Amino acid sequence: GAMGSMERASLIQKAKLAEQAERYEDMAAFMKGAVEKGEELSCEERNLLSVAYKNVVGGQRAAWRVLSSIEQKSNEEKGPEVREYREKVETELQGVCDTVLGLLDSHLIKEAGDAESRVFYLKMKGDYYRYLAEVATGDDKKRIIDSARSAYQEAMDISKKEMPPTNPIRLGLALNFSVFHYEIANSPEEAISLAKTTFDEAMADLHTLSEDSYKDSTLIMQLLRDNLTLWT
Amino acid sequence: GAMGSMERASLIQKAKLAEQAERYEDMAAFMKGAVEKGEELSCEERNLLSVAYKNVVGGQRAAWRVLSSIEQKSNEEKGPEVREYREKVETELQGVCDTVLGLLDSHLIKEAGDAESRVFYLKMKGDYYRYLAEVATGDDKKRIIDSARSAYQEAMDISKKEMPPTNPIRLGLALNFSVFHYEIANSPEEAISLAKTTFDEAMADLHTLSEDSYKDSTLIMQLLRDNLTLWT
Amino acid sequence: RNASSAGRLQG
Amino acid sequence: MRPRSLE
Amino acid sequence: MRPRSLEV
Repeated sequence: GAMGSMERASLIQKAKLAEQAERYEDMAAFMKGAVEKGEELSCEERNLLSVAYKNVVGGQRAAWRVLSSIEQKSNEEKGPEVREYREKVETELQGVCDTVLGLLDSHLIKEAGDAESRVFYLKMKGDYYRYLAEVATGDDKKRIIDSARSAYQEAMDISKKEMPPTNPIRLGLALNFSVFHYEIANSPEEAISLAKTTFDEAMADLHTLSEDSYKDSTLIMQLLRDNLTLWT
Repeated sequence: GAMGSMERASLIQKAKLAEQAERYEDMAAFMKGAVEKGEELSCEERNLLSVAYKNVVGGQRAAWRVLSSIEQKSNEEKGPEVREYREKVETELQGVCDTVLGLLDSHLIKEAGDAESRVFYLKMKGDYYRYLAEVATGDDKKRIIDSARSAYQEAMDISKKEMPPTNPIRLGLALNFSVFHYEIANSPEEAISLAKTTFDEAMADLHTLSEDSYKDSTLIMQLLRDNLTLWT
Repeated sequence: RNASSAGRLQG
Repeated sequence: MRPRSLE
Repeated sequence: MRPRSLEV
């Protein structure tokens, strides 16, 4: 690959410079090159990978939503331009999701390693299928929804067995799986029930956490609570 | 090019869609395809072109400043990675400026057209040579500085002969030429003198302007005044 | 819209 | 400072 | 602070 001649340590250093420069496409390319060295990622490295691609895909999802809205407001009756441009953005978004899903399958998702790492990557797999599901139609969408559910469910099973209710990876997975239920799977009752259980069981354990831990967990609990506010 | 099979009007529509989606690289590529149809740009279309490329190079210049700043700290008493990544961002920035300068030289700068159009494109030629000068060194920098000065001076000569001292395109040109003198050409005296003269000749004529014209002129006069605060 | 996780969950 | 309990 | 060019 394009990063094949660069030292792993140098790719991680350049990913952090890219993040400081808000150059997220560069950050993602450096992190992909580091993953392709075939060594495990540290906790910090996983977060760099996640930040890089979340920012790339985030800009494409926001663009697709702007163009989709303009497209739907002009479908009350025109010209092909809004549809053509929305299709172009959609194909780019799909390209990024396919890149991430390929890295997860080829390099990162293993039977071994700590629960936190396994949950982190299966959650990412569910997230990137969820993004494909947002733009998919027909048979393809049904296949993608099944893939998303299967990755999220596998991560939920591990997180419930191996991590405490306030673990931020466990919380973030439950938040995202609840959004999957609500917005993709059209199961609002499952979305609400999951969010409420996650929030309540975390609330019971807060007194046990250190300063840094308390911050990380309550940030995610506030998002759970905001969705419950919106949904109920 | 890549946009050769698209209708000009479709390219302008898609540039406006890209702008709404904050996809400035796409916006620029669509406006480059429109320019390459070989028709004059309207006032609105000139501004789409300018907004697109200024957003693209603005991101690159911001990243270049972040990395150049980090490079200079580590060098004040740690590996080649900061310099290498700064050089990569530099080459990308140079590519964008060469693209804009090629479009100006090949398609947009003409003997014909109104004063406003001729000044607009020559000021843009100065601005993109100035962005090249910000990252250049040695003999290359000296050639670029001469190129920027020549473009800004031709624009200044047209604007003195063909536009009133309150004309916003004339004021914008003088503002950017003053920055060129101060930041690039190591001529702070010429910068300060040009900002004072520009401000004072506009001030004498403000009483003649409509309320819309007054708004447009005094917005740029406030920038000249902010620069004189910083420089005196 | 619905809130989902940040790119960084810890640190 | 914790999030508010559910209603 | 940095000097201001035309916002464009």
